[PDB]
Amino acid sequence: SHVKDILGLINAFNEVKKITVDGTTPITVAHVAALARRHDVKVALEAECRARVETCSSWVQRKAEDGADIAGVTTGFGACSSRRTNRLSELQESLIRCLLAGVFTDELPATATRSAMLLRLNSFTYGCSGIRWEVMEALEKLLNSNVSPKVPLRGSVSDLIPLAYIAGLLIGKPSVIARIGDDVEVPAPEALSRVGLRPFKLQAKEGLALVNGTSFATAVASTVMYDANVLLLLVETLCGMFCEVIFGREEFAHPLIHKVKPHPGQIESAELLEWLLRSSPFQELSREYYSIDKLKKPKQDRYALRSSPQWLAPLVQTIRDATTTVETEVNSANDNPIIDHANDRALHGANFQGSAVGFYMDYVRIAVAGLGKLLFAQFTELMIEYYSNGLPGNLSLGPDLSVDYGLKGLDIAMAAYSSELQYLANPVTTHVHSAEQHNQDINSLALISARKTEEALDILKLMIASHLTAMCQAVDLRQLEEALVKVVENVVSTLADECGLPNDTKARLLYVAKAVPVYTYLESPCDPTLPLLLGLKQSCFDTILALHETDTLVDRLAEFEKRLSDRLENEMTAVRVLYEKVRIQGSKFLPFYRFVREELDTGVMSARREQTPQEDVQKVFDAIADGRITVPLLHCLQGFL
Amino acid sequence: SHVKDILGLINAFNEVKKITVDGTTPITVAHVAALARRHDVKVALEAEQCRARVETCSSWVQRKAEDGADIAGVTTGFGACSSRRTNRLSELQESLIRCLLAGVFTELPATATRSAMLLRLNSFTYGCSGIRWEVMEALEKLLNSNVSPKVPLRGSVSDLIPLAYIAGLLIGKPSVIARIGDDVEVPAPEALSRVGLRPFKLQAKEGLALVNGTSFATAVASTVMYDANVLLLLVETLCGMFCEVIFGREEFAHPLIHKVKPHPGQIESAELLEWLLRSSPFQELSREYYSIDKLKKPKQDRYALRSSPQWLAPLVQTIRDATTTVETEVNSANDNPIIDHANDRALHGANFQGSAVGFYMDYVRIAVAGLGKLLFAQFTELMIEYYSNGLPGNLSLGPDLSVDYGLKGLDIAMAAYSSELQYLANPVTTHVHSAEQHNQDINSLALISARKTEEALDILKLMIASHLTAMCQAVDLRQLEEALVKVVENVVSTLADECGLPNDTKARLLYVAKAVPVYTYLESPCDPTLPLLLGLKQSCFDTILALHTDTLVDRLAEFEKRLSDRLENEMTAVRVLYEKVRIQGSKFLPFYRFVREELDTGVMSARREQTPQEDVQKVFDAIADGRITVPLLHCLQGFL
Amino acid sequence: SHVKDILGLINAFNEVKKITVDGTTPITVAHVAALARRHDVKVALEAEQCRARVETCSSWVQRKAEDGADIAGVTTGFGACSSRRTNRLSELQESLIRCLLAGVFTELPATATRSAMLLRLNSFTYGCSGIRWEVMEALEKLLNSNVSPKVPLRGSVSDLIPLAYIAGLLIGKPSVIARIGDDVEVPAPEALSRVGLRPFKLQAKEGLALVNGTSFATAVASTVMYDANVLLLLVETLCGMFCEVIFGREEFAHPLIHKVKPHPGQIESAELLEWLLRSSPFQELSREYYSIDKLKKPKQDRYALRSSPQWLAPLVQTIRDATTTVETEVNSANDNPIIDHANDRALHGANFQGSAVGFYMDYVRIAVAGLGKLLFAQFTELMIEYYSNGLPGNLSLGPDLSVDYGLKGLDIAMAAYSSELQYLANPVTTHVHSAEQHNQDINSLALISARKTEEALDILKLMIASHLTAMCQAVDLRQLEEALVKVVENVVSTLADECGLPNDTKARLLYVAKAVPVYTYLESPCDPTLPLLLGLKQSCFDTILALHTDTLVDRLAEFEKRLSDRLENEMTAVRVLYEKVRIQGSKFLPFYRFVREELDTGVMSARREQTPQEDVQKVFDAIADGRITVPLLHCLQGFL
Ligand SMILES: *N[C@@H](c1ccccc1)C(F)(F)C(=O)O
Ligand SMILES: *N[C@@H](c1ccccc1)C(F)(F)C(=O)O
Ligand SMILES: *N[C@@H](c1ccccc1)C(F)(F)C(=O)O
Repeated sequence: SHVKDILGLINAFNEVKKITVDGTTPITVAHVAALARRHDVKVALEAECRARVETCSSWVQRKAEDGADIAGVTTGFGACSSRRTNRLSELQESLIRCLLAGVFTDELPATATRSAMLLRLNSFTYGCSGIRWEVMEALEKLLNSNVSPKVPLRGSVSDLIPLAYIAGLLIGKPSVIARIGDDVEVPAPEALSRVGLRPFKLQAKEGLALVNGTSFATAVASTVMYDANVLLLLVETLCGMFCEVIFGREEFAHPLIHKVKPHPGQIESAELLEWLLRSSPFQELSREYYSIDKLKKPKQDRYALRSSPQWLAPLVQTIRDATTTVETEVNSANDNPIIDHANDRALHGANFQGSAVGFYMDYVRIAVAGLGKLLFAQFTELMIEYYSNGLPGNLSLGPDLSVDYGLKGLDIAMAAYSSELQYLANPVTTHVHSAEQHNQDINSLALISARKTEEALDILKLMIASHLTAMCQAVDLRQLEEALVKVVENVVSTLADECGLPNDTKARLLYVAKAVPVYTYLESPCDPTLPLLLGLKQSCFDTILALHETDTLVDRLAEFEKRLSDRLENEMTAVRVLYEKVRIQGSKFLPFYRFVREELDTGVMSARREQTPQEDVQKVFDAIADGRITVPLLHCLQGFL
Repeated sequence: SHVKDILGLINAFNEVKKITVDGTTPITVAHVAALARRHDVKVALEAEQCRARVETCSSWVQRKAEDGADIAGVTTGFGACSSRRTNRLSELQESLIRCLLAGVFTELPATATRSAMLLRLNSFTYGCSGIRWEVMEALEKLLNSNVSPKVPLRGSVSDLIPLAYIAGLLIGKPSVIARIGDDVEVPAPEALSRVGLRPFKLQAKEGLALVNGTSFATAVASTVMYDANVLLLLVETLCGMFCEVIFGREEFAHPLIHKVKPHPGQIESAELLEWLLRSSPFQELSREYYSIDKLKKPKQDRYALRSSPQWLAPLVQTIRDATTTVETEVNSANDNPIIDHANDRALHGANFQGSAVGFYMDYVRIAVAGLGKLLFAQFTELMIEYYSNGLPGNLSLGPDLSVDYGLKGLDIAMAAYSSELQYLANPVTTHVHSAEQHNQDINSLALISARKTEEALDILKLMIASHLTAMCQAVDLRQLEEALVKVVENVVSTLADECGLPNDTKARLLYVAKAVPVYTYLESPCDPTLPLLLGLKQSCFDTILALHTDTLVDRLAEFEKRLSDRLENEMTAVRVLYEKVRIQGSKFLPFYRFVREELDTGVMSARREQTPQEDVQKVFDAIADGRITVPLLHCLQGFL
Repeated sequence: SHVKDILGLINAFNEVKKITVDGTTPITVAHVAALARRHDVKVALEAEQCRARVETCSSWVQRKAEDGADIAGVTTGFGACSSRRTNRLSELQESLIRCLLAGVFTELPATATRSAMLLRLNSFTYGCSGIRWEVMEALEKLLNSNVSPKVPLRGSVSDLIPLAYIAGLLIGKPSVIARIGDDVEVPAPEALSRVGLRPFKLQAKEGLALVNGTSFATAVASTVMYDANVLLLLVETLCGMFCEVIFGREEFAHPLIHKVKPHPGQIESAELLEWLLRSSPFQELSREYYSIDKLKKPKQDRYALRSSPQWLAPLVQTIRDATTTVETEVNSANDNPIIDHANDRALHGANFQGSAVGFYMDYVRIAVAGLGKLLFAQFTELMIEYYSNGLPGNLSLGPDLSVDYGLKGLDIAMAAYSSELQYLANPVTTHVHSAEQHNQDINSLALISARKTEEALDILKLMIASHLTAMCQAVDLRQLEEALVKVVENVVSTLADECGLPNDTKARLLYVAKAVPVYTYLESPCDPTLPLLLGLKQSCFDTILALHTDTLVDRLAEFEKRLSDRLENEMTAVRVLYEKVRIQGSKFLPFYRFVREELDTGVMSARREQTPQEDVQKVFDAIADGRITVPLLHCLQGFL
């Protein structure tokens, strides 16, 4: 299952200490994200591939000096390949001068730049580039010392310009500013000095080897894919939590439905959902709910739940397939020419072309928009009492609703999030311009597309934060609902006894107490115009007709109504105040609820809780953003398969 | 390789005579396309494999419904109205169809409608729907007799409305119009009567079972995917023909380049291209071209060729992966509720949701726009003399270029095609509205997206037809080029002898004859301002300096004189002969022969009265109708 | 107001008999639409006005060209080939047409082609083109004889290729096919023969003059803009009908709201709605409805109604501004070079560039998607009982809702329509490719854009047809609702008397009869679990408490029981009578009368055999063919 694979990715991300870089061991997107996000993670360039790098650089320098005809080595660049030259080093310097052509408006973050440095280093290990081993050592040292050039955001059609800043750092260009850690910014020569390095003088092919790759597009794509995997699993998992709070019917996940429409992501998402819901105490409450006035309640849930495995299917498949493609790029010799020293030739192709990554970034962004739409639809149902099977509008606890609009602010924001996400999911690859003196008449735009997919995932994180916050609110509301109905049942049962009401009467009144949704009268339980009293009055008329001594019965019914308005509200208030100052304990989602409520220190939202929706959602968003959210996720999924 | 898989689809499409429909044998996109496109193809619904499970299921449903089992859309209302119950089993199903006959004629083609009928029939064979066997037999007979309802284009969010027209035909609704073949349209009851059927009276679940599927989206997606596979292979293949006519360097396809960046589609497209170009006689002309004035010509080709395997990789993978997804949908019980009669349950889910198809239709449309951009970039290079390595601008033969703008009209149209294609490739699935009393708060829009991808492929067909036409033109221009240079060399060599020029002078003049691109002076070979005489004059001045006289000057003046007597006539003669060879040893011979001989065309010029339209129409028609697969399969004979 | 301007356009469309083409009188979008759609409308080319300047100009060009003047595309090659000079004046023009007959049939409708012919003729009247007057006479004759070439859909980046087919017809190219009326297709030479014309022999500049224009993009844009104006006014107007049936509060249109946020389209749409709603019998019912249980009902309407003027503002302004721009293009010399014969120069520019039209087609398509979203929002509200203030879900009459899903099918199609419309409204102009040997490195794509906006308007027409059909259903439901509540009140009143209930009891019971929405219990009025009996039970218990006996209880039990004697029977009788009033005093009467009486429809239900398709088709056809303007103009009589 993809679920196992994604669990493996999260474990790899957490557990890795050293990234082995050797030209044979694959680097995964979890490795890239770990390097970028955990500075205790170190690169270990393992020589055992040094010999082949050396053979390659020796071949290049010798052949170039002998006058071999090799594009971008003894010839001009791009559309200028007709021009030949024996000025081997000057050719390489002229390239970097030409490409230091970005403008600061905004910049690629250090996370992306360090990731790109890793990916360039990795490419060099295959022994096809002709770069000196010493330059590779320097990259390893820069990576492990938290040094990176400041790189302008735009200019790549995929990654000459941004890679030129890494080259600029290595050759000690004074105009190139380098970061060391979070605040220090110094010119390149002093950055090199601070970490015990000296500037390189570029030899044959070395300028081109440094800039002629897909490292920035693929770096961003790697963290994008790591995040898309984690957030996909989170969304699939939270569909079960939605089913719990909305009073869904877990049958939507039945294996036979999916066996007969066997898209792999459809089968796998449902398999997870069936397992999450199998022993659910909330599904027990759901069954009890639909057995009361069965024929007045929907037979099936709305699509945002019942259709979730069908919806998720292409999203799972897209994200998993795109992960394979990005990792193939990470572990490639993206460079040109490709030096085949074993056969004494330089091969002229286009491995710098980032089209595999670019197209898949467009697809993943559409899939991400699909995930956001699922979240938006679920959230919408949860906010509307007509669709939420007993929950109050806006998940407002009240009881005074005139001064408690609940999660209405979050609801409005969810629409804004989904709307921007759908806009972002238009493709970038459809916008190919004929570029660079018409030499680059197809080009991938892969870094641009990866950047837009990253922006989409940022919005998805916000939507997940909100949805999880709303579902924790709904857990509290469902627990309080159960406690409140029992209080109402007990008060009605005991007052029927006290007032000496007949059994026909007692049975009718208890039915009303069980059947009427408590959140419809919580605001003023003894209001004669609200559903509890309306139900009770209807039943009182019916019992009088059924039993038709009349005057003594009426006497006792009037007394019942009097004592109800003296005690009911007080008992309902007490249980609520107690709750503010259980089913979730038996649920697979207990780790999420516990994390949000206890670990992040939050509570049921109301006019009495002084923290803002911002303050609460911020805590959840921060935990999604920094990866702490994977702890409850892995706890929740323990034992699955 | 995907190449063998696609060849397999093509052979299946052409070879199938009967489509077996039995609940276990898979239907591929080739089977769907063959049914749609070849009326000789018949459906064979196999009773022995599946009648028993179908009958068990319908009996179960009718018995449970009559006993008051609570089953959504069977004893309850539809969609947002599932909370209402009823024992009016038939009337409930009638009311559904009445409600859904809601399209407007401002239609879906018969190909798509018959494909959808096939797909609905297939869904029923899994024994989860509750429909009667007799209705399935009626669908088979309608399919085999070329009877299908006229269906409105729009209304589906994925396929209640369009499927209701098939239901409408089955129950003999007078407002539903049915085609019988190409020439007859009659009301539904008359159609049933003409093929010996009577209208069905809907039983429990049967109206819902007929409409609650993904049949139209998946029907369109199936022919879309068949076409996308064929056109993909054609585009990949034609990258090799482009290399041949543009004077490319075949090294771009070297397997080591792709071994070190091993996207499967990159490896596999390069593998095909290496094989197509191996020992090519055109690649031999290319080598010679780059050996002449070597240091003044590009070391590498432009991206439209050199970067082609890298570009193709995601496009190959998208199209092959979408094919798998669409075929899983074709072979699924797309219906709800799903009847597990063996365990006495009606299972409530959403197999009517066409999301797997819809999302993949969005992706394929992006991939098709990628294929179009590749074609546009190659065609652009081919039209511009600065980028075509000796070819004339617009592939104009002339010789009089003032009255021959060649393929400039096709070039303009290629920009228009690519532009519209890029626009079409925006996603449909990003436009989900919360629909049907907010019950359908996610919905796939799969049929809309499939229709847009279908529109995109129509345009790609146009682009391939033009590109292939242009490359046949370029084949003729390269062959004429080789013949012309030999004539110029012969005339120069024999006039050098005749005029008694030194061996030094003879050699210099022959180099110019070899080096100057003939298309730069074909218009007026002896014009002193054009590159032939310009090179000759330069060489004549140098030779006077190297030998320094009065008689040498006399002889060189006699050479120039005699050149203007002889050269143009001999060049005209060889061109005229050509209009009234390397391609014979090229793997692309079957394409050139198909376009020139079988479709009856010729090198384009002011002397050929057929318009670019007339020539491209023939090629486009052969792409549209499948004839193009013959030269394609011939071309690839022996590959792997 | 833009309202008066649109009424002006409609009147012109209907009343024009002859289009005057004279080089000074403007042609509007109503004129283009009328020529395209009304064949009795004839072109009148006026010689006295512009023949002299035409003849002066064609004489200047022929003389200058024959004398060797250097003029692009006249004595030089075309586009990227302008450096090539020639004295082959006629053959240069022939070579252009040959090169541009490059479209493929996979076609533009005759309406668009004939509109394009009108527009090319118009451009020629400015006397800047050099075309012969006789060619202009031939276009007038072809137009008036209903002869037009068959033109391929694609190939223009804006309109050389499609215009080449008009040129092909005029010069009698055999490969060009011509329509004569609805039924006849012949080769171009026979078409000319039948109208007494002979093939033209192109003189200097004339091939270019025929093709170097924006005629097709602008022809499509003209009918698009005419339709956008009519449909805009229809949507605005129908917002008032929506208010009436939804029980809106007309105060949203109050002039002060819009004076303080004075976007011209906001003020003018609100001004119309204020006037439409001012003496409304439905707004009277609305106010009565909100006076009953006032504090339990919304203070404000939802945005689809209350925010309509603010929403409409940019859409009105976009559509009106685009009309101006399109008309400027219709009335322009879109040609190149521009001959200034009076100053003896040929001016080299780019008036063939259709960028003004292209960009505005993108904007209008965005505005059309805005209008579609407004209709979708209103339709959605109307289908959902929680949002419709007493109307039944799906506007189902029932009474048995288990077999009446009302307009659910139409609701689903409205989501499908809006979804596709939002997708279409992505821009085309963002997809400029560098075209035609990189000569056309900016190009407008105006025809492609115009075509997409036309497709969006087709969808908007379907949405308006559905929305108007739904609102007529709602009118019937509101009128029936008022009649039904009166029946319930009378039954309750008389039974309360007959059972000898106290006056206080009678008054409480009557309040329930008035306050409970009748559509919540119409299905089974005496059902003890539905809201009528629930309210009566509560009231009966409260009476017992208030007066706290055995005779009171006996009489209350009799009241309840006798309710099932008469109530359902009288409610059935009044409904059945209705099936076989407020709208008579409403400004929307003409629409209701048009849909019900003129189109022959009725309140939708399980008893009415017509399908939703059959009903919506009639409304759609009337929108499409312009009949809908009759009730629109009647509705608006007396406005300002
Ligand atoms: N990627 C190409 C390039 C183009 C412009 C400037 C620098 C480099 C390349 F020419 F170097 C190549 O390897 O194809
Ligand atoms: N697909 C659903 C439907 C909705 C509206 C009209 C007809 C059918 C369904 F309700 F039938 C379902 O199976 O969920
Ligand atoms: N619009 C130009 C053109 C380009 C290619 C073929 C025909 C015409 C033009 F060159 F004619 C011009 O007027 O700029």
